[PDB]
Amino acid sequence: NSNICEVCNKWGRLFCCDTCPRSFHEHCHIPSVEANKNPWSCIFCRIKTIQERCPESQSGHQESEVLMRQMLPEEQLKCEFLLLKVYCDSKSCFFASEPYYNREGSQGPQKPMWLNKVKTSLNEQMYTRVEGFVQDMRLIFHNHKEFYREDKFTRLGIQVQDIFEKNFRNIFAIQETS
Ligand SMILES: [Zn+2]
Ligand SMILES: [Zn+2]
Ligand SMILES: [Zn+2]
Repeated sequence: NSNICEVCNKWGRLFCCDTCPRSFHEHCHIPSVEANKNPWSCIFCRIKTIQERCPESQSGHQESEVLMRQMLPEEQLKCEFLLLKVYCDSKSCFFASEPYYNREGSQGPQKPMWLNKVKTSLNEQMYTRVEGFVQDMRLIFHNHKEFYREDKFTRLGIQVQDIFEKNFRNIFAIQETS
C-alpha cells in the first residue's frame, strides 16, 4: 500500500485498501472508512466494480438525464466519489469550511455553501436526486465568483470548479462534445 493518504497526501493513521494500493485517513475517505469489513475496498475500487459489472454504463449520457436520477445506492456512491475528487485537490481547502463575508464593496451570498456541508448532506441522505448534489457543488463556486468580483482570488473558484466539472463528466460518463 501507499504510505500517504490518497486525498490529502499526508502520512498519519491510514487505512489501507485490500484491492488496490491506496490508503486513506479515516475522514478523508468518503464515506468515512468503515469500522469492520475485512477485506475492505475503497471508493475507487467500488466505482471500478460498477463499470466492470456494466460496461455500457460508460456510453455517453446527457447531463439533463443524469441530474434527474434518483439517489439510489450507485448514484449515491458516484456523488461521494465526485466529492472526494474535489477534496483531492489542495485548493479545496478554500471551500471546505464555513465561509464568512466582510469585504468593502461586496455583499455575502444569499445561500452560503461549502464542501463540508455537502459532505454532511450526503452522509445524512438529504439529496433525493443527483441534481441536488450538483446544484450545491456549483453554488460553492458561483458564490465565490460573485463575492470576489475582480480580485484575482476569484480564479481559485474557476480552478476548483474545473476539477469538479471534469470529474463530473468522467464519473457520470457525460457524452463528449466540442
Ligand atoms: Zn488524508
Ligand atoms: Zn481500492
Ligand atoms: Zn450491464
